[PDB]
Amino acid sequence: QSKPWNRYRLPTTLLPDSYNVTLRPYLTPNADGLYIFKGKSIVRFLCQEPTDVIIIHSKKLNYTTQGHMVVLRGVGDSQVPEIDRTELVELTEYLVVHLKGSLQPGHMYEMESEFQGELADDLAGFYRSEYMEGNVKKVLATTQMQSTDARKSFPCFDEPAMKATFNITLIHPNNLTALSNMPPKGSSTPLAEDPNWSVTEFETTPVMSTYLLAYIVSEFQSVNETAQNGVLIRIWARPNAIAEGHGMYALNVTGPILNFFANHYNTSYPLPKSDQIALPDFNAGAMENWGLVTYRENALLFDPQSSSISNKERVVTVIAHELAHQWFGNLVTLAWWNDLWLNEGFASYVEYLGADHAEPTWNLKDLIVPGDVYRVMAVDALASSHPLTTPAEEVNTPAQISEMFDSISYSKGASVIRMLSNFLTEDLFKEGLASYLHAFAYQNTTYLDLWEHLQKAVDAQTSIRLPDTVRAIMDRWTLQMGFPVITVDTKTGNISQKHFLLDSESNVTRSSAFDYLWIVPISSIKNGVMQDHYWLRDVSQAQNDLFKTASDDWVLLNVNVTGYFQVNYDEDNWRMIQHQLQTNLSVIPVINRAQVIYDSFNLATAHMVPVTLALDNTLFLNGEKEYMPWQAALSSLSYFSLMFDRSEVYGPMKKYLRKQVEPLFQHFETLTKNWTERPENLMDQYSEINAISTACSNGLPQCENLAKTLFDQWMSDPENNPIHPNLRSTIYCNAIAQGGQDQWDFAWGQLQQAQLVNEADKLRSALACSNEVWLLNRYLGYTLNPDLIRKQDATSTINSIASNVIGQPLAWDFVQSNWKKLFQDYGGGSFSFSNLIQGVTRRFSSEFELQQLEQFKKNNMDVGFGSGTRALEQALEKTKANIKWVKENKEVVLNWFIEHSS
Ligand SMILES: *[C@@H]1O[C@H](CO)[C@@H](O[C@@H]2O[C@H](CO)[C@@H](O[C@@H]3O[C@H](CO)[C@@H](O)[C@H](O)[C@H]3NC(C)=O)[C@H](O)[C@H]2NC(C)=O)[C@H](O)[C@H]1NC(C)=O
Ligand SMILES: *[C@@H]1O[C@H](CO)[C@@H](O[C@@H]2O[C@H](CO)[C@@H](O[C@@H]3O[C@H](CO)[C@@H](O)[C@H](O)[C@H]3NC(C)=O)[C@H](O)[C@H]2NC(C)=O)[C@H](O)[C@H]1NC(C)=O
Ligand SMILES: *[C@@H]1O[C@H](CO)[C@@H](O[C@@H]2O[C@H](CO)[C@@H](O[C@@H]3O[C@H](CO)[C@@H](O)[C@H](O)[C@H]3NC(C)=O)[C@H](O)[C@H]2NC(C)=O)[C@H](O)[C@H]1NC(C)=O
Ligand SMILES: *[C@@H]1O[C@H](CO)[C@@H](O[C@@H]2O[C@H](CO)[C@@H](O)[C@H](O)[C@H]2NC(C)=O)[C@H](O)[C@H]1NC(C)=O
Ligand SMILES: *[C@@H]1O[C@H](CO)[C@@H](O[C@@H]2O[C@H](CO)[C@@H](O)[C@H](O)[C@H]2NC(C)=O)[C@H](O)[C@H]1NC(C)=O
Ligand SMILES: *[C@@H]1O[C@H](CO)[C@@H](O[C@@H]2O[C@H](CO)[C@@H](O)[C@H](O)[C@H]2NC(C)=O)[C@H](O)[C@H]1NC(C)=O
Ligand SMILES: *[C@@H]1O[C@H](CO)[C@@H](O[C@@H]2O[C@H](CO)[C@@H](O)[C@H](O)[C@H]2NC(C)=O)[C@H](O)[C@H]1NC(C)=O
Ligand SMILES: *[C@@H]1O[C@H](CO)[C@@H](O[C@@H]2O[C@H](CO)[C@@H](O)[C@H](O)[C@H]2NC(C)=O)[C@H](O)[C@H]1NC(C)=O
Ligand SMILES: *[C@@H]1O[C@H](CO)[C@@H](O[C@@H]2O[C@H](CO)[C@@H](O)[C@H](O)[C@H]2NC(C)=O)[C@H](O)[C@H]1NC(C)=O
Ligand SMILES: *[C@@H]1O[C@H](CO)[C@@H](O)[C@H](O)[C@H]1NC(C)=O
Ligand SMILES: *[C@@H]1O[C@H](CO)[C@@H](O)[C@H](O)[C@H]1NC(C)=O
Ligand SMILES: [Zn+2]
Repeated sequence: QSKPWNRYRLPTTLLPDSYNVTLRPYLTPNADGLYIFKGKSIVRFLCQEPTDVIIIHSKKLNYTTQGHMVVLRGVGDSQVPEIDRTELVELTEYLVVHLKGSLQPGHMYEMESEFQGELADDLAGFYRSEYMEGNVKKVLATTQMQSTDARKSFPCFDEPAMKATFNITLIHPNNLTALSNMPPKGSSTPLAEDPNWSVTEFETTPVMSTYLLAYIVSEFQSVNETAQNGVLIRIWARPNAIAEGHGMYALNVTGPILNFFANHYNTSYPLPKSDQIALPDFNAGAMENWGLVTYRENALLFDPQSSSISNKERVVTVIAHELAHQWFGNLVTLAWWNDLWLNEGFASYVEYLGADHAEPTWNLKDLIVPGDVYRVMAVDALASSHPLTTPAEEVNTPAQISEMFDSISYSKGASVIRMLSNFLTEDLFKEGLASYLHAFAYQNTTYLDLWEHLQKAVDAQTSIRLPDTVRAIMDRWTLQMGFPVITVDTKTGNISQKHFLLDSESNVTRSSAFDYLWIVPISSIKNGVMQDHYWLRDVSQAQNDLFKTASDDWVLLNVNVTGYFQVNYDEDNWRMIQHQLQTNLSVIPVINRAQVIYDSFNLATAHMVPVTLALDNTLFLNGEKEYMPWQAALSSLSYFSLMFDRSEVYGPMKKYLRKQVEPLFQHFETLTKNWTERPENLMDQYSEINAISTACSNGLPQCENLAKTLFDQWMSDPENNPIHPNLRSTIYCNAIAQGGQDQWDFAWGQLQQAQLVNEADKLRSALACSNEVWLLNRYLGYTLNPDLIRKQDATSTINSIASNVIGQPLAWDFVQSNWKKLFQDYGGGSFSFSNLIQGVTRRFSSEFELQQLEQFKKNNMDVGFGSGTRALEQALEKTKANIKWVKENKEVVLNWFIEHSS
């Protein structure tokens, strides 16, 4: 029998009740440059089953407790066994307290410890973050427990189902502010031992999970709002960011978002206050700590002066996402990490609903389709994918837990939940959701608990009828990987399903309990009119007159792509859809106008339609004004550009795109009143951004003229940038492309003095658009200079240069020649060789380039590839696939573009 301290899952013999935790970060290093924090904790737990051992999590903590590593006491008049010994078991991250007798069921005990750890700059547990304010380097203390790092800050039963209340105290410099999940109990008091420090106590948390705890010590300031219900809302950030008003947009949307969710969930916001904090360089992006949500600065802050509309969209959606968790995930918590997909998938869906409430004119809900659905379908259409569900017994180690946080969990999770809400109807979904939250508040669940409550809602009504139980249907979408392609023969109305793979040659080896058959909800529109809903059952082939058409009619499936599948038709129906889009596109919902493009290109890749059919689906775009269908084409054609932009195909391709985008460019020229006023709503602003990008990058003279005019105007008056933030990336790039060292040196100067990261990012990227070899080479020479290009921006900059058709060989030579820099950037800065390799070899599509890459690999004699080890193998296999693709498609594609480029 294995010893319990050698198992990754905690015993169930002891359950926590409540903790007292006091933490004291030392923001001044110890002269050796080591930063530490000290702590003291008492955990009160109940004995469920007799046991003579206490096993609790502890990671990277040294104990200074008097005696053994802990002191153990009985609660009330309970007696306690004597401690035999305490030991740390590093592998399973445990503190183990061996007793001389057994704890008794029903009795409560209190275990006290004193400890200290490194306050490392490692974004894990209680950690430090360094940043600059003027000439002064600032250091703050903050937390990231997410998943399994609470145990890195204090000893605890660190599993999400083992909830408890927490009493947090922070001891900190008296001129800094201390924040935690809950409000402070009152004013801070001087630390008696040293009044230079103060003590801030926080109100008891509700019953909650360790991974959601947070505490922060900083010089940050806030903007505030009190909601009508008395809930205090604050946005926290660097004093200078606050002064500049960069926290205002976040403050603006937070109240409405919280209001939306309280109603959506039929459950009051469960906390007295809401803090959200913008942290510089928070690489985790954002973390839903209950009552104290952390964000990277560029995700929470917004500068109206320099930020584009896409920045606003990022802010409102990221906030909606994290605030969604304040109920779903935090109030009701999934019992184990194998069900992470339900938590993150749910939030990834409802972020659009919450954001839509804050910005109801933006049509934000549409963005899940390009943003999550088609994004995740790219990886879920591979033999190497995996089901949403994972058996709980297979997820044990911190590494295995971390593997749960991927594209499948977030984006496919969002897609299937959205599909579920749609086929149940939102009203029914919300009823089951409310029932679920009410039943399990302050407790833990599995995904089966949600299905059960949704089923209760279904069973309580008569309108919505399903072909099977909620669980049976959802099992098809969660227990097996991938998704079907739905193929329709409109001559007969025959309809079929099969597991969709982008590679028609790939072998699926992962077995499915369902033989890769799904139960599929299928909406349809015929001649622009909605039809009755249909369910495809667990059969490969079926027939229905809903999908049978006349010679002059057309049918289109999966309205607004609510269903997690792609659709193919017979060529006659395709041609009819094309005809409709050519004559009156308004008859087909905008999302489905995009779908036709997204799906057909994927179908071409899989050899289910000819590549010419996919290209034919872009023909209507000359009359398309809306964002998504254009985006679908640009996303689908980026690979074509990547493969052909150095070949004879490129001329006709650009000419075709110029032809398609010119009418849209002209449209916005008038609408925007000579480019003086942006379109009103988000989607139209996005359409303008893409139109200008497409026009300029494909050499439309009218766009080139606009870019030159604006950049010249800016150069004549640097302090007054005349270029609207929305268009900066294109205008900067195209103008630098047209100009020489005058434009380049001007932009370089602007970059070196840039205050905001987003503006700096745009400048770095645009500088790579120069068509002068000597400028691109001189630029490459700067990428490895920390004084000129930040280390964290180095590979990004090289990749931008590589993206330039002229910069391609320059960057590839630069990477090869300077590869002897791995022993300089791996132990002192990750650098990420994987991203560099992928970006520079992205274009490779010939046997000659394959030989060059194989020749580059021949430096195998030590030096390795570091974190990019075997990422080179991905480039080798990708090149082989590109070679095969170009050979198969070159002639057909060239002729199509010539044929349609006028
Ligand atoms: C977890 O932390 C809690 C907050 O500190 C502890 O509860 C507090 O205990 C204090 C004493 O340990 C009480 O303060 C005063 O202590 C003096 C001792 O000399 C007593 O005479 C006073 O009666 C007492 N003050 C009052 C007003 O009664 C705090 O009152 C008390 N705070 C509370 C109950 O909110 C917990 O004891 C601690 N848990 C464990 C297990 O140690
Ligand atoms: C938790 O306890 C650990 C073990 O006691 C500490 O790690 C050790 O720190 C020691 C002191 O910094 C290192 O020993 C040597 O100390 C002298 C004088 O300080 C230095 O000149 C030496 O450079 C140093 N040795 C080395 C190899 O650098 C130990 O090496 C080191 N042990 C390790 C890393 O296993 C932790 O510091 C302590 N942590 C906290 C937060 O208290
Ligand atoms: C957070 O919410 C605030 C309240 O809704 C917004 O405040 C609005 O800012 C707008 C832009 O600054 C103002 O619109 C116009 O601004 C121009 C230029 O300053 C003025 O000439 C106009 O008079 C003014 N009004 C118009 C066009 O009707 C709004 O006046 C102002 N609204 C209110 C109620 O104060 C913030 O913009 C918003 N913050 C962010 C970052 O979105
Ligand atoms: C954290 O603080 C809370 C609030 O003071 C403590 O809750 C009290 O616990 C004691 C003993 O268990 C009870 O007699 C009181 O009724 C509780 N008060 C409330 C408001 O619930 C809690 O015990 C503290 N946690 C720890 C570990 O001491
Ligand atoms: C809080 O107090 C500390 C300590 O006095 C301040 O830190 C100093 O800041 C000045 C800048 O004015 C630096 O020159 C010193 O090097 C800092 N000293 C140390 C020991 O770090 C800090 O500025 C104060 N912060 C606030 C917000 O009042
Ligand atoms: C949760 O939803 C319930 C049911 O919709 C709400 O209770 C209803 O409130 C309306 C508003 O006037 C009344 O007309 C109904 O009679 C109520 N129904 C029932 C069954 O009580 C409730 O207000 C919501 N609660 C929260 C916290 O959002
Ligand atoms: C995990 O969640 C379950 C509920 O899904 C908790 O079990 C419930 O506990 C409450 C409070 O004691 C009881 O009222 C219910 O009867 C229990 N429901 C069951 C067993 O289905 C369970 O306590 C939670 N686990 C932990 C460690 O707290
Ligand atoms: C549509 O499906 C039907 C049946 O579901 C197919 O018709 C059958 O074709 C087979 C061919 O071997 C015959 O043995 C059966 O007698 C036919 N059944 C009938 C007429 O009821 C038909 O081929 C399918 N059409 C397609 C795929 O276009
Ligand atoms: C498909 O999506 C479109 C939006 O892209 C839906 O149209 C919206 O419908 C709601 C509710 O009727 C209106 O409040 C909006 O004004 C509509 N927006 C636009 C831009 O038209 C449409 O309802 C969806 N179709 C189906 C069948 O669900
Ligand atoms: C898949 O299996 C086939 C035989 O069915 C084989 O020819 C082929 O090499 C395998 N792998 C791929 C990637 O096609
Ligand atoms: C095009 O279709 C739309 C959507 O039904 C309709 O409102 C409009 O009248 C049609 N326009 C023309 C010119 O046929
Ligand atoms: Zn999330």
